[PDB]
Amino acid sequence: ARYTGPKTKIARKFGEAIFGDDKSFEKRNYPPGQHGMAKKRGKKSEYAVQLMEKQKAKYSYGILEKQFRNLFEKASATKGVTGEVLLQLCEARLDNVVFRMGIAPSRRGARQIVSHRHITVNGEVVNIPSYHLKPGDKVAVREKSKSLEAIERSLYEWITWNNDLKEGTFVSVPARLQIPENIKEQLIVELYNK
Amino acid sequence: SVKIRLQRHGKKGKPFYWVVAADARSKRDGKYLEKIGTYNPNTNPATVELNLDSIVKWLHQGAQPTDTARAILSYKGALLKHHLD
Amino acid sequence: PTIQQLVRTGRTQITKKSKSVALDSCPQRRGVCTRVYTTTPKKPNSAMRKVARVRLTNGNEVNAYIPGEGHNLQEHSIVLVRGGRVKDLPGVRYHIVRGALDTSGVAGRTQRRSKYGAKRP
Amino acid sequence: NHKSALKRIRSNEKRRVLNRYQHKTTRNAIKALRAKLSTVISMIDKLAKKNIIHDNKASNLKSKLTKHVA
RNA sequence: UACGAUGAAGAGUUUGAUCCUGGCUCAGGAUGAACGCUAGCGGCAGGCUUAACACAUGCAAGUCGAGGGGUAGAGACCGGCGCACGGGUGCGUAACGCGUAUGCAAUCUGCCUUUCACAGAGGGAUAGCCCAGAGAAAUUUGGAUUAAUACCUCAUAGUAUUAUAGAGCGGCAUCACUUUAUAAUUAAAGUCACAACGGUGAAAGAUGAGCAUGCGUCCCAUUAGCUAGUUGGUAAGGUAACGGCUUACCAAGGCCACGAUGGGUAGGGGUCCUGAGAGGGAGAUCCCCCACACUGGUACUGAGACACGGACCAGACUCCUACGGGAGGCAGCAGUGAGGAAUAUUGGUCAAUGGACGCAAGUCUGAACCAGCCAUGCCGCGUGCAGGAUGACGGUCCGGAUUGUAAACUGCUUUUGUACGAGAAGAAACACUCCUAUAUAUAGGAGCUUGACGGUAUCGUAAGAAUAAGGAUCGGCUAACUCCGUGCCAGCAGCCGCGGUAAUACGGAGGAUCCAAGCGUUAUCCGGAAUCACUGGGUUUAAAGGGUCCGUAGGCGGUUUAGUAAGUCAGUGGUGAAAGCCCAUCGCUCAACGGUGGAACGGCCAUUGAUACUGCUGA
Repeated sequence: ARYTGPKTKIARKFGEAIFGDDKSFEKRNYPPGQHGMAKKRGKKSEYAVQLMEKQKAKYSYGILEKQFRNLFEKASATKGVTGEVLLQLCEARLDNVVFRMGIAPSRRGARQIVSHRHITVNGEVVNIPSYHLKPGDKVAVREKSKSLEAIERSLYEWITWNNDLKEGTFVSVPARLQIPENIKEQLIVELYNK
Repeated sequence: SVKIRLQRHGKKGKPFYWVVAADARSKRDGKYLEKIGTYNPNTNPATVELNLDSIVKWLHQGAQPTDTARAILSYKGALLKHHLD
Repeated sequence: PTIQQLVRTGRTQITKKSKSVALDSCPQRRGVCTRVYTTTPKKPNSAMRKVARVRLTNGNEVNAYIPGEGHNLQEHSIVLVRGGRVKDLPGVRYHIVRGALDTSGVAGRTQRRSKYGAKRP
Repeated sequence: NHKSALKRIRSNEKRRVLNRYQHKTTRNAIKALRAKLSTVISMIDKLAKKNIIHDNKASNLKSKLTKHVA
């Protein structure tokens, strides 16, 4: 399933615009609710800190707790940095790459364009948002819905995107020092090892 | 009579057979003697992985192939090689 | 202690006696009630808790506690015991599922509807 | 019962009468024989041929017979 | 400043307050799960854990006319093969039953493969049919009788068997393999002609089936003696085969504290869950071994059974009866009654694979492949995406804040749902007519060929955000707070514990948190529990030194030196099935799933080395 709800609320309950720094991030930036607008609780537990740091990443991309735990224990099979490979495989998702390529300016629109047979991956059309893009994939756009109204309206360090043929040539898997995200993976690892 | 037959081991809808020599009094996909080859009729060429080093050995020891077994061992060899005395 | 003593007689592992024993290790058990009455807690609580003497299908006489408010529970009714003791009534070590075969649910309940067997309004 | 089931109870009787005949005919001889020794060996070998007496056991009997007649 | 190892969290609660020991509970994972609330699909997997309780009805093992007489117009019978496979259950069994490693010089082996020697003459019967019956039926009794690849005589045949007599080789004791004479004894089958299929004997191989052995095989010592064919031997009967397996005789032996015997429970393993690991808990589904077929016993046929859908006898149930007598066994598939908290269609097809029969065509196959039901579990998707003001309405404060870009409204997409049009793979073959070579063995190519699923998967076309979100929690543990009503009442509760009239703990409303087609409770397990501690605890005062010595079995061993190499270490060969977990890589649009490879299987047997440490022998 998906969230399918207010995104400004999710941005306010975390204090960080993860769906685009735009309207409503200011103008009562404090968390929502009749008791969040007032002086919140001062003492915040480390469990609350770790849980919210996990939920920030779980909400930014649109992953459920089940799939997030599956991906975490999948990435934990790598002998390297567990949080690093976790974030790498979370960024390697198809909808995330489509969102980073400029199309679908939000991930909520990425996981509505990728789930409509509007985008192709290495030839055959792949309409699975959770598709794991391995380094060295070729993402194109279906010629039927190539000249749409929203695609051209909406149109990184590792994505080589070409606007003439809707290219993007996903290669050179990025690292934590390159992926811009305000999340701490060590806290997520400690929470899942709790 | 030890026979050379096929064991189904694929998934529902897409079969995948093991060409294996086994006794006739055993279940289809259960006990066997020695795996010989492999048959995949999921592509147009109908891929096979026959082992002519043991196929002719079992045929000399007294194996008895079935219709599909002797049709797979036909266009992969070891039959025109088992005939040569 | 000594390795020779351990080789002779090793460490004795206990069996970890269970909690709910008179239900034959089943999640729920059907039963028929014989006496529905009210009892008092120990201390310092003060109430009138509703309990029923239930005879399970395996020939076991237990005391079950009726949760919530509103029920029929006549002198003979088919109930479904599930388990879970209470720290107020000495002897009552089981609970009755609300919403079972013959027992009633609850009316006017809107918060905890999965429990107490209440339909969605 | 089956059609094949109501054929073995009928054929095995015709087999068993002959088997019992040929078995007792030589059992009485090997009993009241303990020289006409070269007359029960033929019957023992015929039983072994008919698979009644298991040529292994038949040879056991043949060896045990001509060992005390000496 | 390298190597490998990707791995280890706590909290509440005894007291006015502190520390320590110590018990209880919670935070996590999992399931043949059940119950309550809720509910849109697809792929795959699973589905009587209880009464091995009783079964109505349908199907589940038949085939060969190229063995025979061949009848009506096929059926039935003799004969060959199969029915000992496949399928189901876990009653019983504490044991060579099972796992593991070997041995058989104490073994057998239909069908299958490869060689050698042959398939010569004869005869009497009897099925089926005919003539009469005795019986309600089941079923059965007389007469004469025609065939066989049915049966039975003689001759023939050995690297066949037995006995006597010579030998060689070779041991691991009993003795083993081969060869030579002599004597005795044991076979056949033909389908009118060809093709094609057959038959007998001997040897070898493969496969299958047995016996024995070393090791590991639950609890109770509030079970200390057990065994009388029992222990060993001498001769017979035997079984495929050694053997007290059985009998006759002689002796009194054999097991037992390193647990006999007795009682309770239980099919065993590969494996599944959990755990950092060592360990702990179970033995569904997949595979291997064992036991059973209403409860018990016995034997025949057969290579193979003491036989699920074969026979006989006895017992308890159900049915028929003319009262004399008879027929039965869903622990096979689908189903019924009962029991239970709880587990499904009286479905389709042999189209693929396997099995039986047949030269083949072909027949049967509730094995098997599909389909229906159950959110039971795993995986994936959706219930829209962008812009848009602080709008009504609610809860709250004394006009403000809250739900809130949330809404109304403005543009876009149909994944999914409906309608229409196209549309698969799973199918490789078998059998018959054509030329080639060699030899009756193999090989190529041709088309009318061969789909239950199924017009199923999949693709395209046209309206339309339309066809789709709920459950738990909010005092601490633990993520989330305000008001109204009740006033120790109603009630809540995993622990501390809350409610006696200003309840963040009860019921309702608003808001908030988590999960999500699922959410909670219960029941059974592992972790936390270092809370049975080898890893990894203690005994002055928290539970814990025997009242004290002697001493049996047992446990431990001062220094040096010589020998062996039992423990220990290293190498090699065999094995440690497949499946399953992990790693890597490919195909289902990803995943689940499937294919391939490696690692692992910590173990065991044989052999070759090292001798530092332990054991043995000597000084």
